[PDB]
Amino acid sequence: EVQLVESGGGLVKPGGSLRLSCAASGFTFSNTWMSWVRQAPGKGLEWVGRISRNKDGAKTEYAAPVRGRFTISRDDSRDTLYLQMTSLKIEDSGRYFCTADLGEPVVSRFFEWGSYYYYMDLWGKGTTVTVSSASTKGPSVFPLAPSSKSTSGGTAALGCLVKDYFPEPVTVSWNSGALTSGVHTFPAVLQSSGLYSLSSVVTVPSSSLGTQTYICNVNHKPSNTKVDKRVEPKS
Amino acid sequence: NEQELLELDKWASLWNWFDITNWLWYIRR
Amino acid sequence: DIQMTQSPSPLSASVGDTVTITCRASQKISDYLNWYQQKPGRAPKILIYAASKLGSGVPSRFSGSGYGRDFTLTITGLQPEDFATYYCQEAYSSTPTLTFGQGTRLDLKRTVAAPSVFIFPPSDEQLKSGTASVVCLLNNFYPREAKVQWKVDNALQSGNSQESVTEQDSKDSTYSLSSTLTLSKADYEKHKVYACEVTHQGLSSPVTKSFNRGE
Repeated sequence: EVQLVESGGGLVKPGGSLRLSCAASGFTFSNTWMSWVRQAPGKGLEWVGRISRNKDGAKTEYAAPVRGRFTISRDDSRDTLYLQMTSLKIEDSGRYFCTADLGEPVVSRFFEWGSYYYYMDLWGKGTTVTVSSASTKGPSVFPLAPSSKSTSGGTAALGCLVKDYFPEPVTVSWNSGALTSGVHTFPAVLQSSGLYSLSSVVTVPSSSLGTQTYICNVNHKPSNTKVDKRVEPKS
Repeated sequence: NEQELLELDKWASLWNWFDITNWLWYIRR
Repeated sequence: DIQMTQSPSPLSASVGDTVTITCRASQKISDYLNWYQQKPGRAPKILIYAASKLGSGVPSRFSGSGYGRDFTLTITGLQPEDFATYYCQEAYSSTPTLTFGQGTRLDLKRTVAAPSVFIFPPSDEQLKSGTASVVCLLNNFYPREAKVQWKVDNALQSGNSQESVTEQDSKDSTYSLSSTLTLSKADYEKHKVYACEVTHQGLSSPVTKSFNRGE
């Protein structure tokens, strides 16, 4: 059908370079303008740069934050768009989308003939880039002990703190998967140190403390480390 | 698509929105 | 350069309700505006271009209007599939900047619920490591809007805490927030009281949950 497939995204150190590529199909790549759009985690969309057809000269126009560092090119021989990123910064991390753009000529008003309406018509799934000096490191799980300052009537709260790990993917369960009601695993947060950190908490009745045994199972496959932490009530 | 367009005719070419704007600009100039 | 402002981040609406999203602009842009959407985990899609023109394949419930500096996106008949974020985009600059809007998420309407405040001190295991983490938990509440301020010995902390929020639960459609205050063991062991002041709607008065380091 009609789609765009980005690739080449991954891990790269600050100051390094990285090359993305997008293959196109279902339309005439050569007669189409192309653009890149990135999205940092938890943030909004941001235009990167665009390129024109070879018939127009392949003029490239970029966004200020990337101007001078990134380069866009195209290869109509294989319906492929490229993004050559050099001198990468931590702030360049995100999901990079490829786009086939369209223009609508201005018509109604004569004195604006020549200008147009530019928009992003077709998007790809995207590919994630991550710029970090961090090295693979397993997490250090810590208790979030329940106490008097963590109980609301007949309901106590407890959890586990999975702190200082890298890269992103880590999974958390409770009692080898037995407990799943009232549990909340918050999204990972990137810390100033370049390492990630999340918290997994669960609500339970205060009458089950000292009887029920709660163990949070942490699995961080990248470092190949598994942990089972038993959280006990603290005063 | 480009391969099937010029498969036979040398003098075949493609037009898009951008050309239109260049014309309305060429007219206005 | 041209900036783009947008409606509050989570605006609440129920199915079959008419919603509007303002997209104030810094500079006059005539009608060089676009509207997009991206579902929670999918690629963005085009909806409205040239401020009013509707993209091919877009349902007719979406409608855009405006000229110059104030723009609007309206979704008359709200349907569950189109619960996503919407961005407006500038396209007026002769030198293309194509600045996007901040975005606007669609929040599922629900009865207002106040949060359950909890606080966990740092474990003696972590203290031995030379770092201290104090976490404050808000659970089962609505709307999303909620502020958390850390106070150490009646001294407001800023810049050394991070927050993490969950999406609406499929069953009760409430949020849950996690605020973590990071601090060195030495700087944590010199102060006594640690407070988590929380301000949220549905709270007659903002609650303050704290604990003494000695107890």
